[PDB]
Amino acid sequence: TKPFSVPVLTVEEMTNSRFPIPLEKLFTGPSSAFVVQPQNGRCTTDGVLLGTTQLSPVNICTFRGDVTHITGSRNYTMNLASQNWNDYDPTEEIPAPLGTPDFVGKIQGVLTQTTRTDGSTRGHKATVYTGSADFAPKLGRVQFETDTDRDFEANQNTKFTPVGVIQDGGTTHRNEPQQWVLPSYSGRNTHNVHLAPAVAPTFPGEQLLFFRSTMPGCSGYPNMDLDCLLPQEWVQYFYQEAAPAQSDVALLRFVNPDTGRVLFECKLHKSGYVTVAHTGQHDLVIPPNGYFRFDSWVNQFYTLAPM
Amino acid sequence: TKPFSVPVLTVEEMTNSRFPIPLEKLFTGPSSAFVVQPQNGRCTTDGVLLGTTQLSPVNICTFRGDVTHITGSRNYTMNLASQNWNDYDPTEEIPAPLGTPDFVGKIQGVLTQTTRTDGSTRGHKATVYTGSADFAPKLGRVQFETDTDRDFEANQNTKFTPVGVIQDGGTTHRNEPQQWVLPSYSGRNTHNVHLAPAVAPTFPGEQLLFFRSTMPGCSGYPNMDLDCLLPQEWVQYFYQEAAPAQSDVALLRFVNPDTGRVLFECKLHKSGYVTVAHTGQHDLVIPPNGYFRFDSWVNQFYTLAPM
Amino acid sequence: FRGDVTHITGSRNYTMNLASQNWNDYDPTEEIPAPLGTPDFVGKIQGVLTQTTRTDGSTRG
Amino acid sequence: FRGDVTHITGSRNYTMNLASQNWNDYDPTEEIPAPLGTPDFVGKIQGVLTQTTRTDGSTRGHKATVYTGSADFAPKLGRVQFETDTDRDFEANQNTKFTPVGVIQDGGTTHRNEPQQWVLPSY
Amino acid sequence: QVQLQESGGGLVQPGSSLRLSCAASGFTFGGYAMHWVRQAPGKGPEWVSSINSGGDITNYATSVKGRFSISRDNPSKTLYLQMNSLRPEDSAVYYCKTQLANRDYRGQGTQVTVSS
Amino acid sequence: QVQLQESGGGLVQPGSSLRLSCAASGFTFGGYAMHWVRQAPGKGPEWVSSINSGGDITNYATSVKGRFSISRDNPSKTLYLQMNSLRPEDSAVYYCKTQLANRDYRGQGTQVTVSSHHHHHH
Amino acid sequence: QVQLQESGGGLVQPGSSLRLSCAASGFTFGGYAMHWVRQAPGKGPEWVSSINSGGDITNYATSVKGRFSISRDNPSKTLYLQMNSLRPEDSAVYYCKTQLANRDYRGQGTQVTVSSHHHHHH
Amino acid sequence: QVQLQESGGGLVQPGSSLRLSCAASGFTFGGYAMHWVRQAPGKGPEWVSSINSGGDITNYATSVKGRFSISRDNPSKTLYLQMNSLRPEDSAVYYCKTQLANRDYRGQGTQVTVSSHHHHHH
Repeated sequence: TKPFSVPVLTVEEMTNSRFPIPLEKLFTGPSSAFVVQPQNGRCTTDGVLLGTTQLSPVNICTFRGDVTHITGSRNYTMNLASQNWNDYDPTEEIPAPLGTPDFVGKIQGVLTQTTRTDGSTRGHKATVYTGSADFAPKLGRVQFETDTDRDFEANQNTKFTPVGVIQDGGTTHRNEPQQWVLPSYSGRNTHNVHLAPAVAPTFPGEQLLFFRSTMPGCSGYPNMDLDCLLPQEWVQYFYQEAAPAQSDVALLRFVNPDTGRVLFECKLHKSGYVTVAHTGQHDLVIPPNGYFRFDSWVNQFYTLAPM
Repeated sequence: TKPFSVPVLTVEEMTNSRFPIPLEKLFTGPSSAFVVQPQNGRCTTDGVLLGTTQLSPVNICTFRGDVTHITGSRNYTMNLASQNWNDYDPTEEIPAPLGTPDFVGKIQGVLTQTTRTDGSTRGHKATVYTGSADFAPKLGRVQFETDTDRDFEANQNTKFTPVGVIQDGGTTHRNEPQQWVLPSYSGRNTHNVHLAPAVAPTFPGEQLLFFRSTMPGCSGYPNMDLDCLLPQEWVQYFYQEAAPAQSDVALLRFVNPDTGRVLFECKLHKSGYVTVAHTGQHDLVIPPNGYFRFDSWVNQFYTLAPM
Repeated sequence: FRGDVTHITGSRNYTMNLASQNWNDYDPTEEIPAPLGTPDFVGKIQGVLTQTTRTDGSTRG
Repeated sequence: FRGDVTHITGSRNYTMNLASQNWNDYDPTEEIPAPLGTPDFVGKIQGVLTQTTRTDGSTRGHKATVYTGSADFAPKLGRVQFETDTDRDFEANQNTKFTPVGVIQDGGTTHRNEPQQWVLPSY
Repeated sequence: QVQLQESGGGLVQPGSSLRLSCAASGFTFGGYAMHWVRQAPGKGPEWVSSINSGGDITNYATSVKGRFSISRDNPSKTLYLQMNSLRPEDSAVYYCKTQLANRDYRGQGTQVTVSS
Repeated sequence: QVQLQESGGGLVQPGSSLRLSCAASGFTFGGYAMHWVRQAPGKGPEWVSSINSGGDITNYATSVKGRFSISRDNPSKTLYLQMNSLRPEDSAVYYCKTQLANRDYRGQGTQVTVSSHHHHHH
Repeated sequence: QVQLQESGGGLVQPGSSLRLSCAASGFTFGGYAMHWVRQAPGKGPEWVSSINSGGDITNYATSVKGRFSISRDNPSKTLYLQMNSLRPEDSAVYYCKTQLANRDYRGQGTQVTVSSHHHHHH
Repeated sequence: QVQLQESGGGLVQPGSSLRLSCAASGFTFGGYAMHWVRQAPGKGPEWVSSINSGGDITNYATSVKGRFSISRDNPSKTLYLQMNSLRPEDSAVYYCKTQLANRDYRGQGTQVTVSSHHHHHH
């Protein structure tokens, strides 16, 4: 019915798929030393959402449910609900609730709550440590550290809105968060399930192309780099278009609409990630009005022009 | 020639265009007693963004700039930048910076800041009162009330992330925010300019159809109803498709995809709002898999089946 | 028309709940097409809605 | 009805520019209410739109409905809209005919309230 | 022929809820206003509630407002009366009735008795 | 009485554009379809264009489709014909006409000559 | 091959208690979250309870929370569900299920009927 | 009949001061934000300063902060720009502009040359 394509959107017009913030730039670098297996921002070119990926960027790294205070602390256990406040189902074929954070770190935001009988409301600073033994979103349980020990009600609708990340300033700067380390979604010593696969360039001379943002920092000296494999708008577009993949690799050209000149070309793999021909770490220099354009299905052994 | 359509998305898959939260339900009610003139979520069906509308769901009600401390207070004045940190120009043909809140109320969130030299970060609770004499975003000036009188640095990038709304619990409950009262974007006694037009049904027996969310509440007893005229995904989709309107009114059917049964029909006007045939306030009861489907181009005087 | 009115929230419109022309209850099951005196043409009839508050005799139109 | 059809993109609807029964040009200024034989009642007439492509003799027929109460039903000015089951088969500038079969009623509605045989269309 | 048959009555406790039904046949049902009336011993009949074809216009006797709810399903040609917070003075035979052209029709009725 | 008066004709070059007007009085104008017809030298009158009351239905003779545009302003009871890409064969007297009940009415017309020739006399 | 076998079901009176068991084999069992689900008459399956490898995280459907208790023994590869204060609406086939990599596995189930009625036949 | 007319420009030495005026007519002036813009030869215009109706909100381009001061008098419908410590790069045509409903209006402008040079001709 419709050919495959990518949206006419500039980098700065799109959104990170791993945290609810805009994209800022493109980056490429070697990744053979670590595992690249994010679960948000995962979608095939023919529109199959993978991992924990869902469609709206505003739901990324949010949680909702009811909370219970943990005596002797300012911590609360959230029993997770689905987006419409029904029971969440741990038996679905997903690694964790869609939108769950997919990195180990300390995400700071705000827990808000409404009391249904009178409409009274309250909100408090809250941090979720996704490396904690009490971080078990796959089974519907997540712990938050807050600035209160008494100002949340039980059995009332409660939501976490994410803002940024933090780091312990007394320790090595930028040692957290760790964006490529997956949480254990069911807690300690329990294997993750139904994951989107790890990704790696397989063609000699190629590296992943990353869509990069800088997360807000709320305390300390955090590593604020956040790289996603697909802009959220590409996830949304592929889902909408549902165009069948005619090969395993879509050839894209990055074009300047003012001149029509192509700045570089890249491979969009059917399973949902991009590679370029480059060796080394490099911040791409692009015209702010440039965008990606699908030009041909190609064979997996197509040799890209160096970037 | 390019065919028009609306996205195949359920209500709960979509996002409010006036605050960065998911849609929850559809609502219709009379609105002839007040002016309906939101500036976010405004887009023609052939993809012209109007008002303060921009493409990013996560930039709605966010501010970016540098801050100056108001001595003797915990208040800071933000000198606004554009959403990509470029200079903001008050003489552009817009009512206010894109994404500016389009209602009078008290929006609570977090002001975050990174010091560029060492990557140190800080975040603080902040409230913007969009009815304040110091709320003048069209002229690049917005005041925030924070919980600090010293921690923010001058000449450093600073961001406001919105979370929810508040209300003074000692006054009549749910008396604020007022979602249909536009702020005065240049401050006291100054006319707004370059507004997207007010909207009203022109056919007898019709009412606007509203895409409704519930804003998080952070304190007091706020009115958390938030109605937009178009989902943010429709804005994004119309912009991307840029399909010419063949008449003034697109006829949409709301369909259950399991049964093909039409729940109701509605008119999508080319200037970007929806009407239904109903009298009175009504929360629509819909199947959670229902979606909108464009069927044909009609005229302003097509008679809708009653919903 | 005579009766009591209910405001239609969000509008400047009111629903009048009809009484009989002598303020008695109106019965929709009578063998008539509509209350006696009801307009018998399709059109927009303009006029004045008046009301008296029983307790103090305050009035409005 | 006879004429050529223009697709309304994004829909399964087509606008037919009316010709005379002998395929001659139709003249809206004649002293008649509408082309001779035009339906004279308000309702939904179902039939089949057929077309032949003159260069190769290829043919096609598709289910089609004309709502004679529609604002796009203007046979006196040579314009009639059909709702069909296709968005792609019909060529422009090729002879196209509507053969009537019967009438339909919106079945979720009070039975037998349409067609209205004594209500003239607005031609 | 036009036929109306009410059902759902019975002997119930004050404060309970009851749903009455009227099955219609012999006319389109859709397109016609429908009514509930009731008649208690030693009393003339009294109107209870009315509803137009689409159900967007309803009305109620003052004595039942806020407690009773009228509805209809045109495809099944069924009229309903949902009766909540029933009181002894609600006891009566409840009839369903309509008007077609210049003739009125009503069913034989269903007895509702509210008592301790 | 019903009155129709056309205006705007003249001598113009092939390829140029020209707008004709027709002022109507003596009836509501709104509510009635209006038409442009034309009569070339040595021929009978032929239909050019038609428009319904609100202007949401228009139609054109095959020979002028894509080049002509009919429109109307009901408050001022004026009919218009915008003519573009004019051809020699467009030369004719142009009339506005309508039909009310069972009677037709036509204006006296306005002459339009499309030619590069410019030697003419009575 | 992966195998899950439930046991313990029966017909019991409202308010009573019943313990179900699931014997697992063909995988490590330890290291994997385990779940109980149930299918009542006329309905599809619905989640009942979940437990992670060490049992320090558990959760329960709202309808059973406070009445049921999930537990496991990793050495014996057995999963347990203690049901208390049984209600008629708890009647259903109860299944044990797990997820390994990108595949799900469920046992054939055990039937649980909660009724104060004493007269049933096939 | 919206009109804006600037005055007060001229040739001045670096470091000197200059006060520009913009006379408005044809609209209420009070009630509308007003702006100063400047444009150097061969370049596009750039925003300089803005002021709301009562003058309790003002803003300035970073390059003129601390040196320029915008003010207005609503009874006389006059806008002012006080320019102190002028620099060569401040040289430009300065013009005032406003926005009314969905339309913008600017004046013709006044030339400001900050230079030790004083040989110029048409």
